[PDB]
Amino acid sequence: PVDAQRLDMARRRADANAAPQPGISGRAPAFVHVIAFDLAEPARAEPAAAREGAATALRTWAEHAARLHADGPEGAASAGLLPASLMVTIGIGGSLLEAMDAADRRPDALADLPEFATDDLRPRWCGGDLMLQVGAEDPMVLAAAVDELVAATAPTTTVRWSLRGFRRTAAAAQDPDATPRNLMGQIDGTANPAQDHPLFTRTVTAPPADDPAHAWMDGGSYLVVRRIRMLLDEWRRLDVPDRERVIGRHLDTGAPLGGEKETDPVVLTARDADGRLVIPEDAHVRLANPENNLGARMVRRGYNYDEGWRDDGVRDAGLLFMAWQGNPATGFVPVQRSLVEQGDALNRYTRHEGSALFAVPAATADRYPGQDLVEG
Amino acid sequence: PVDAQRLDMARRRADANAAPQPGISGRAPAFVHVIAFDLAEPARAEPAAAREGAATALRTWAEHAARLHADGPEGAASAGLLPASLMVTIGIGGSLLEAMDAADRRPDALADLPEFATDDLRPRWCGGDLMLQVGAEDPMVLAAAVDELVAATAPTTTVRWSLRGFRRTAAAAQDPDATPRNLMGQIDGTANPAQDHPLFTRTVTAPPADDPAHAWMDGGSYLVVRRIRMLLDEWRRLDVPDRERVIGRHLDTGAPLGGEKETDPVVLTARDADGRLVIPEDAHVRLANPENNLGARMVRRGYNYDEGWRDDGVRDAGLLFMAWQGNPATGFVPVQRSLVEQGDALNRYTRHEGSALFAVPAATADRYPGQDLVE
Ligand code: HEM
Ligand code: HEM
Repeated sequence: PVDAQRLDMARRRADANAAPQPGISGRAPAFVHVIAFDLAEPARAEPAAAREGAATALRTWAEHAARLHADGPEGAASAGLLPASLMVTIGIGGSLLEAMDAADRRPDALADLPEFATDDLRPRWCGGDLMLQVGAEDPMVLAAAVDELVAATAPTTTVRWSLRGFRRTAAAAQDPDATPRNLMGQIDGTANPAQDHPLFTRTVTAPPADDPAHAWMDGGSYLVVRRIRMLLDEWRRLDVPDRERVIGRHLDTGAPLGGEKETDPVVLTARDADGRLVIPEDAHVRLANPENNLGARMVRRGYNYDEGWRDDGVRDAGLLFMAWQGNPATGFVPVQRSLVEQGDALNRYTRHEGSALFAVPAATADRYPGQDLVEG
Repeated sequence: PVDAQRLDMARRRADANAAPQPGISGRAPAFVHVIAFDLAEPARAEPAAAREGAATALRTWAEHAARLHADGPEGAASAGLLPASLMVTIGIGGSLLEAMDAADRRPDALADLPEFATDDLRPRWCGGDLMLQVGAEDPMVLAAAVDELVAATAPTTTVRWSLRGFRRTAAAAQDPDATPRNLMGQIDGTANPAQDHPLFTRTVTAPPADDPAHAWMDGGSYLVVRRIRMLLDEWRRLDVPDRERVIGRHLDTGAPLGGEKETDPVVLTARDADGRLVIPEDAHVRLANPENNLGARMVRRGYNYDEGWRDDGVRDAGLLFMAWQGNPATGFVPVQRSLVEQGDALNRYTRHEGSALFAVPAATADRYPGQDLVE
């Protein structure tokens, strides 16, 4: 009975009608490949050519996504494989609008992210004119889809940066409904709004614009990507109770400190007999709580990444962090401000090395994502 | 019915007693992480310290391997996961013996690989004193096991290079028993000797040494690893028939050209009505055939890798090639010489960018791999 649950993600097709696009709601597949692209020159250097280039890329990816969602990848590489929940998300960067001389079409929510004091960003791992998020429950299905999509729009597009990520597969999960863990061992995702709830929808969806020139993003979502390296050598030096105090939750059960189940509320007022706070003043979940951030909320849909070791022998692995929200100004941005400015204990164990913001529009029946922008 | 088949690799434990070590025979898990290590510099520049460091690393990995095989990874990262066929292989490079001032313990089979004319090797991605091959049907189980093993022997060891690879998962396979494909779309593994038969064992197993100094490798196997980049952009320009001519087999069925089924024997004498060879004179499978190589053969147990795009724009993806044999001189080496010297049609679509040779000793009772050598 759990056996069908364990096979379900590999067996089924994704819901291609998921809003605003696939890759946000629903069960997340075990594998992801996030790819940021720039428009190639000299098309990018002339606004009319850039608009034409954007149209070409966005339409082409939308056409292939339709076929991939319905039939899977074309190649022999994916022959004999099940659909594996293959899903394609298409996004647009603020710099695309700049290249098209279309700053008047740029919603306030697409403003560049602030610099933060803890940033350790590599410029070539940041930003991008365009984005594909490709996901699947199988890495061969995924690689075939990725190669197809990237080759389809060459040479009008060029890859700027990309990163592959994973979670545990449903097939190897004792409970395929359990929330996934990250490479620090932590259950990661608990506080996300439930998939049922209207709260999920309110959290990820952009409210209608007051300016009609910005309305192409009505019903869309914004994605903030952060490539966050984990300092696992330093992390391993900590005993379990200290690791738990960095976050504010138990490692084994995922329960808040002071609680007993993963789903128990995080009680931030709880004190010991001697007056000490049970969850420390610098605990991650204390500083990230919506109540500490003017009500700010997001859906975190991240993946683990493992890129081995760098030339100095330091581990290059971490969290491919992905936050979805209707407006970064009331989602990622204030929360990240709190983590940085209020001294999140997790700061000392992490390094943000890549970053991007993308607008992910909703497209009607017979249109491609961004068609309202490019043809408007 | 096939449902249980699809779940089996994720559900089961690996056979910890597989010979000479796990990771060579048996069903291969969907994920691999190959890690090459060097002794750290305190340990390495003095033979007495190097011998101590080698014993420490090999014993520790063996102890952890036993626990991993039995109960899975310790860490919370793999909590709530099934065993996923987790398996650990431990290997030794010739350079370890040099560091230990034990060069005369190196069997002939551990001699450095030749340079080949097509080599495009980056030094940072070649060699190593020591090797771990860690495999599992799940990437989270794999990553937890890897983090445990690498941490266990730090700082006596340091990572020199590593590469992660994948195959299709059993869970997503229409037929979990079908042979896996590579990123060029080709069925890959067909001509490997069958596992339940004498030829497989003769092919992978080092025969007993003439001299006690080399007996530590009796019954072991040798791994040749090659990181082979595929020129996939160039490959895509070819139509299907021309792709098939590069290899000598059909893409859809995996049959030899001229045949109907994957398992049909290759007919290297066949010609068409024009007098044209059915399998091209430079087809990969023609040049790689044991009878073009005085009987040389090997067991190929490779994985696909995907490392995105380099700064120069090139797609960094391909085949993590892994050949197992009792002696590289009667396996990988003479075959590679043929592919290079006779102009394999596949050469122009591939670049060998990393390479290593490791000795993988036979496991015994309550000893660790290499204990015969280090003690
Ligand atoms: C490698 C870096 C990070 C790690 C390991 C991490 C880990 C965690 C963990 C274990 C939890 C508790 C379980 C849960 O509710 O999901 C959590 C909660 C949370 N994190 Fe992070 N996180 C990281 C980065 C970030 C960043 C950059 C942000 C936003 C800017 C963020 C925002 C949040 C939020 C909003 C919660 C839920 C708070 C609540 O309402 O209880 N996290 N994180
Ligand atoms: C990216 C590089 C390579 C690719 C894509 C590739 C692919 C293939 C394919 C598709 C086959 C036919 C199916 C099979 O029998 O497995 C094959 C056969 C074979 N390959 Fe390769 N190969 C590569 C590199 C090598 C290298 C470097 C060697 C040895 C030095 C090698 C040795 C062999 C052998 C011995 C066979 C079986 C020949 C026979 O007895 O029929 N391959 N390879």
